[PDB]
Amino acid sequence: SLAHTAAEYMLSDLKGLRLELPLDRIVKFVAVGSPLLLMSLAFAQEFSSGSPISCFSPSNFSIRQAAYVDSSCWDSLLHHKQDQDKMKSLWPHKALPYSLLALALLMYLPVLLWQYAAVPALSSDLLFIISELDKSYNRSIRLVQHMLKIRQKSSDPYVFWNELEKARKERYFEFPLLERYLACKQRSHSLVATYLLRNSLLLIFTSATYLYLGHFHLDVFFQEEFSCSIKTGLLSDETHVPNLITCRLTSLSIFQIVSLSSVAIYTILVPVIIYNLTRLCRWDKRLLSVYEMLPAFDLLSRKMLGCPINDLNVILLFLRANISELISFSWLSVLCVLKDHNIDTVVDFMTLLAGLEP
Amino acid sequence: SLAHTAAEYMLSDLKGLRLELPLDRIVKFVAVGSPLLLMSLAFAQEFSSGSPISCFSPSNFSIRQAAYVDSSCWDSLLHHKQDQDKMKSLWPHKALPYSLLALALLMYLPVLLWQYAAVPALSSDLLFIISELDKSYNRSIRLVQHMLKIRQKSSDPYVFWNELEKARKERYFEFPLLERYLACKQRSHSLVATYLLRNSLLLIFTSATYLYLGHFHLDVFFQEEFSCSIKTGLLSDETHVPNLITCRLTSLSIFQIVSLSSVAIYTILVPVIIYNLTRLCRWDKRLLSVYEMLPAFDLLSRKMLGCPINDLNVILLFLRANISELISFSWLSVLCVLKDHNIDTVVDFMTLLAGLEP
Amino acid sequence: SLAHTAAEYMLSDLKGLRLELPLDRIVKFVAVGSPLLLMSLAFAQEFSSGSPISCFSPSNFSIRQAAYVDSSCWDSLLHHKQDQDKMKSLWPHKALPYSLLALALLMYLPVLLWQYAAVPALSSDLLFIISELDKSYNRSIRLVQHMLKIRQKSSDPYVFWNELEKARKERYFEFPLLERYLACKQRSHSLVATYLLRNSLLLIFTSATYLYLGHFHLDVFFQEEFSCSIKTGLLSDETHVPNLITCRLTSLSIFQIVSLSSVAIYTILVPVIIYNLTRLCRWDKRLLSVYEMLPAFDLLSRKMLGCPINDLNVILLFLRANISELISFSWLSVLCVLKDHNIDTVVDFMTLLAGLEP
Amino acid sequence: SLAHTAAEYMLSDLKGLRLELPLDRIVKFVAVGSPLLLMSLAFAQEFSSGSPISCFSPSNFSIRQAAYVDSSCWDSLLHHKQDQDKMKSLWPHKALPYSLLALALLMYLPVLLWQYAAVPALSSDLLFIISELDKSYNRSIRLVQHMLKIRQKSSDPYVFWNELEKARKERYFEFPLLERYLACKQRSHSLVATYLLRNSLLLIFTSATYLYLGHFHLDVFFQEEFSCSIKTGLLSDETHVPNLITCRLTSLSIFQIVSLSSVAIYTILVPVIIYNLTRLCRWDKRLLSVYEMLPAFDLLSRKMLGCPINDLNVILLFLRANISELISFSWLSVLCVLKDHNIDTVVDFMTLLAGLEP
Amino acid sequence: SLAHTAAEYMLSDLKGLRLELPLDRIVKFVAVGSPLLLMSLAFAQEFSSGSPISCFSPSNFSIRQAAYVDSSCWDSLLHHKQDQDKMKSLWPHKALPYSLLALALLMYLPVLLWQYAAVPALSSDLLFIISELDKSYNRSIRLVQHMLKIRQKSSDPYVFWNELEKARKERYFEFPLLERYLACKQRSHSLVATYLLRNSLLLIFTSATYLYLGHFHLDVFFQEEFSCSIKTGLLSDETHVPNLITCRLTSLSIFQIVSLSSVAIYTILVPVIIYNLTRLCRWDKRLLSVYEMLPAFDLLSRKMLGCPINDLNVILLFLRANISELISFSWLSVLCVLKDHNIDTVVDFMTLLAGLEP
Repeated sequence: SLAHTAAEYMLSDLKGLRLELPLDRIVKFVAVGSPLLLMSLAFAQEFSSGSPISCFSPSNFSIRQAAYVDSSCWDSLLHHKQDQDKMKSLWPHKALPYSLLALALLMYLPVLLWQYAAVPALSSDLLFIISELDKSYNRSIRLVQHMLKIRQKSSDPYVFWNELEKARKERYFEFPLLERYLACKQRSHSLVATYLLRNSLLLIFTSATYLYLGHFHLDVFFQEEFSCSIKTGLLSDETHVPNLITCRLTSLSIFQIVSLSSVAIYTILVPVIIYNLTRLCRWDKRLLSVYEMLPAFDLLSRKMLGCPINDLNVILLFLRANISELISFSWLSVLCVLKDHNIDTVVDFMTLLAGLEP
Repeated sequence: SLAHTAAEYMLSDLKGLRLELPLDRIVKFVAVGSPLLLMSLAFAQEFSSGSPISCFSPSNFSIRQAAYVDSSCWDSLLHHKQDQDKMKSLWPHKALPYSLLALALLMYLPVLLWQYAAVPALSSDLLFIISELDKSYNRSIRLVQHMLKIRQKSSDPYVFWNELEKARKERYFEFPLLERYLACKQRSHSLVATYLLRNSLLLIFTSATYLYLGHFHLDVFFQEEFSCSIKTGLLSDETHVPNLITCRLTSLSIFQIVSLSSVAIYTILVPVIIYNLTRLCRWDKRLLSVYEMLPAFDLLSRKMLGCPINDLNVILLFLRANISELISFSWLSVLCVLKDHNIDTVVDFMTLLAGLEP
Repeated sequence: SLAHTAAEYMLSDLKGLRLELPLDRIVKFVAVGSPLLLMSLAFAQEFSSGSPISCFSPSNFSIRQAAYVDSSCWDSLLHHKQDQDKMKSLWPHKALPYSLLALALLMYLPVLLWQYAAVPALSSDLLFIISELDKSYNRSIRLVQHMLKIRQKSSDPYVFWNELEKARKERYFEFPLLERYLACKQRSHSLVATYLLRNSLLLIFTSATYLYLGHFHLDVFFQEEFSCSIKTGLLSDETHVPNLITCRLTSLSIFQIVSLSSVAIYTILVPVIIYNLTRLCRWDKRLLSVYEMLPAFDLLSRKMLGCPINDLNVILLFLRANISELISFSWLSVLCVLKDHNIDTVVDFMTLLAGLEP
Repeated sequence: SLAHTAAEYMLSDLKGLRLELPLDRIVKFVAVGSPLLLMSLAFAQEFSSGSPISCFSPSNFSIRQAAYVDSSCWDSLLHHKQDQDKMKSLWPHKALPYSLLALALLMYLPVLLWQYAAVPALSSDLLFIISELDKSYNRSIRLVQHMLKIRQKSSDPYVFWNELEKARKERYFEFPLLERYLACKQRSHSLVATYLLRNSLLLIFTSATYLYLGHFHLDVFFQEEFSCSIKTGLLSDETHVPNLITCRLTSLSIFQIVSLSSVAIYTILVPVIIYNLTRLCRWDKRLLSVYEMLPAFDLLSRKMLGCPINDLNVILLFLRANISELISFSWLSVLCVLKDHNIDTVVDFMTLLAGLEP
Repeated sequence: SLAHTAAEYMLSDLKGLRLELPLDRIVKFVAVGSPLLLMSLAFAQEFSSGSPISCFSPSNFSIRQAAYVDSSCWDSLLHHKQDQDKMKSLWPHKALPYSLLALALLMYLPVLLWQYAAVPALSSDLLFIISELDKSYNRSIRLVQHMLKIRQKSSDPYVFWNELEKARKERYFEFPLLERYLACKQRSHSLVATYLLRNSLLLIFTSATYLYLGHFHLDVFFQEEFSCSIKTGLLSDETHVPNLITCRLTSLSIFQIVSLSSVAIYTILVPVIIYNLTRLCRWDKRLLSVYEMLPAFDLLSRKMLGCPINDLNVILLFLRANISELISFSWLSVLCVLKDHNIDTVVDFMTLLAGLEP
């Protein structure tokens, strides 16, 4: 089947960066491979259909004449009802595999759009910001370790409340380039639009699938028998039956099961995309408490104001997923004992200096 | 068959950590691959079914008419019993492969939940704790070897009973960061809930399988013949039999064997998951005797009090499985001659110093 | 099928250079693999045709005589209409796979032409220009860093407005070979012609496909029945039917669907190639503002005059796609905070010196 | 067939240790792969069965009626003997492949039990003991080479009979940790039980196979013809034969040959497992003569007393198989010229010092 | 089919040298793989022939008798025309795949001849000449850089017109071995004959293909019906038809299409080989202007006189294709600004010294 090769080529799982969130990957997998799995199950493996149509031809007919009768009604699915002559067609039965392949191809467009229009710029931003952030370790322990060593040599105001301004507001404790980079990227609105487009396309395609199933299916759903006509052409001047009644659709059960599964999977999938869309509607301040003390990480939490729909929100969203790679997968994560500014001033008297690598 | 590919993709057997216990791996294997094996055996290989239904049509019928009769009763499995007209359906015979595939997919959900919601945090905790514990070797032999060297130079109270406090309660013999990490992690209850959910989902799915087999099977279990109707539509105005009696289900034996195997395997599997759940209901103190003397390992055995349902219990459970990697796969394991505090005070007069690497 | 192997061999995705733009790659993929996919779908997988023709032979005929009748009409598709004796042929039905393969082979010619007649010279140009451009980093920060260090030691005209000529017009700040290379290559018109030929060939082939579909198809499009003759030779002296009426074409639906898909895909593809052609009709000056200050990059923006149809335009087009490799994927890209010469004179007081690697 | 994949996955042939004896590997191979080979031969390759049942239906019957008769008797194997109405079933003919697969799966349980419950502890023991034993080379040639160098400088009692106590009972010639390890593991009885269970399970499964073949086979062994009934249901009110006599089992020869091969292979296999069990009933003292002189190897031969059913016996059994890896695959093995304590005292005057590496 | 394996084995695309020109590779590909592709298309994939002959046997005949009639006429293709008894044979229909395979094998002979009789000597010459030529870089910039450094220190005749003879005619500026090698190789005529043979063989084989198609085809081209005889032997004394008229050739369309494609492809291919032959009829002096100034490259352009049919012509032809490998893929190619000896004397005042690697 073409489903196996289609799943092999498309939907197949810099140099270290994570440019896709896990939930987006799960959504893409279950939205692209599901129609391929349905197509593979419906027209291969278990249910060897043989012919999808059976005909009750007269016993006078030969084998080849019966084959002609049953071969010319599969490609001309028309119920010649006696109710004038409203010849209802049953084309979805013939078109189902085409529709499944088309849906599988359609669901892959937002992935390509994201990969082509948003990955490179986001990768550049992530690389620059990570390279600037990894310099923040030896700037609070290799620079502010002469804070407690001096603390024991004096008492109160001029040893721990008048030195946090002469040292924090110092040249080696400042990141002027990164602050400007973040301020400029907060104004931008380019990469935030690709996210919204990528989610809205999936919503629109789900709506189109619902419309297709509700308009074309759900009408020929309990119909398994139709009467055709053979003498509608050059065979009209022949002595045989004008209505070859009772052609039976053999694969109606597969039709119904595929339709129901297609409805259920996308109904389950709908709220996840809405949650993904709403992820960008708020400023995430879960760990802002520990960020505002570190030198470089203070700028990340400083610029959380106004409308949260910006490029900075997307950059932060993709940065928290990469902040656990190998080097920030350290003291930063180990700083879980510092979440319990009066008490906060004295609580860090042990942890920061004891978190050193050696 | 799709069973081979499904087993190839799913259920297919950081950088050194063991994040899954062997019993969980065995349970997952025998709970996911068993329905796939049943599906592969039932509808391939040995028993080439051909058609799952046979019909005794009149000899007047042609070959194509007999094919029509036997093709229109497989998709319309309805026993037209004379007992009004309670047309009992035999749909499980047609739905069995669907059900097996659905069960195989359903049993894979807890694995994904564990891999997505609990693996990263547990990996971080394990990495930090292992890195902190590996420093405990050169802190009891490279720090307390001037304990027996001094012991021979003096006698009793001030050489082996008044020095175990000036040296044990010393700066280089203390781990203040790890103690706080463990104290804070004992309060947490986040990673303990994923374990319980992962086991309870398997229990619930087993219960659902029992309900499905007891309600839909076990009724059509000894029934192998049914009488159908063909003149229930456009063929009603025709001169042939109005009850095509004795349609025989050819694959009844496979049905029965698959049902019995499905019952037996999960009945055997049930108590293992309960044992896995109850593993977390107690404080495991098997080797606490040897832990309480080592500097860093004393903290692990100190915090064993109160309710055992914590994050510390899960972390300890996963730590004992990794404590035999390559470096703790040493003296710690070799300390099996120290399990036989009066006698304990003097028993270690040989082993600890003789366990040195050179 | 041959479609799978054809897609495997052709259309299968120095040492670092990008010699093909992403849009060209997408166009080539969707223009070459689409007929192969149509051929694979139409004559394999889902629709097992069997025989593409059915015949209603008399019941007196044997099985072998009926096979003879239906086999001698597939290779002699001629409608013996009674309207003199205008025997209309239906050869496109027989020729469709041949035509699809021919179209797939035809669409691959411009790719070969570009790969054989334009890749090596462009690669040489790109290598030389990139090697010359990578020397521009340590010529504005390692050469003009004694510009602000001197700026604080003096005031105005002779420290920042009379030194930008004694240093910019200096031997170490000049690239005389690269300027001559660019001036000579602006006059050339060789590699610019291959681009135009590569696009025009695709346009011409699309026009030919439209002509083929409009002349040969669209006439036999709703015709599914034709009456043939068998007694047109050595069988003329025999007692059987002189017009074997009602031969039916079984695969008419596949014919129609393939024709419609072929029309739609190329109609969608047409404007992209026109956009690619018009990309070369203008001087792209998006980032010329930041180019004119850097030493080596000033020459690239200086030579933007006159007719834009040159070799320099193509070289620049392929250079902007490679300017983000690993080393220019640096300060150059990070210089996004310098896009907001009065203000421009003083705005760069921070960024250029702060963009240093250490 | 599933036999090929089953043999590929299971039964498929630290970092240097040998944790399985060759005889155990041979037994496992010939006990697991033999039923798989029988299944592959019986139901594939050479003997293409087609249908395992043939029926002599009346000539009045149609093709489909004959197919119905022969299809409804394979799933209802019941001999309607006239001798009341003892309908003997012939279900083993239908169940043979299931039984072969079940036996192949059953024979794999002891392998899993050994791999899961005994391999890690034995690996730890072997690693520690090998690391301790590899230190014994430079302790009898690099420590007792000042024994013959001094021997030529003196005469008799105080040069070769009064120095073998001041040097053998010396600190550098003692292994106090390994002696305690061996003394403690001689008391243990944990890993010795897994060996016995692994062998007893194979014996029990062989007994079960014998019971199965003697009870269910050997009764339907020379029976190839049975008379069935079709009018035992909804077909009872029909005019045709009430006893469709002479259904013939086509594959009786394969049945007999498979049964005989299954009997013979396991009958041949039985004594090997008994020999493996009895291997642990004695203290192996084949090379104890040369062990008792080497410093570290003296402890291995010292602790051979009392009941031989211990953990030390299993450890020694697995140690002799690994004592020829690369480094003990040396002088130890080359010491075959020292097997011919009066003569023994003087015989080693050449070999030990001449066995040096340079 | 054997076509796939034949294309896999033959026609499948030192250590750096290019011993085949691109046009020769294209010609070989399109001349060898084209008959293989035609054979694959004609007798596989799309057009499943079944039987290439159909017979209109009398209805009295059985199925086996009709099979006998149609099986004994495929191997005895003889038209028993009534026009004496000129039994025309139609053997090309039966021989077409043999002929295609033979043509594919025949077209591969010149490739083998070139690979066996000309590749090694040409490789040796190319290696020696390239190794001698790569020494020419540090002999005009590392040897004649004291030409402009001295030029500024003097004026005219004895600084730039009397020093170009004392330095150019110097020992370190001479290549006496390479000149003798080229002078000797210009006299040789061995490797030039293999080129001519390789092209003439292809021309002769194309002529043979034309003769074969014009003599054996083109006569049985519109003939699709022939009358055979069966009573031409032991069946002559039987009561049935003496002329089994109207045997029909089913695959006539494939015959015609294959013949036309074979004609067209080789007609298109003919002029390319003539162009390849005429490539050696002239001295290529496109870049001789820049060659005559470089020390070692002067000898290459000096020896261009007399008849151009030599070994030197072939060596130069294969040398220009390799002159862009990695090291001559440098200044030599970059010297494109020096093509615009009065002006030539002064034009090189910039480029040669500025083309240095650092």
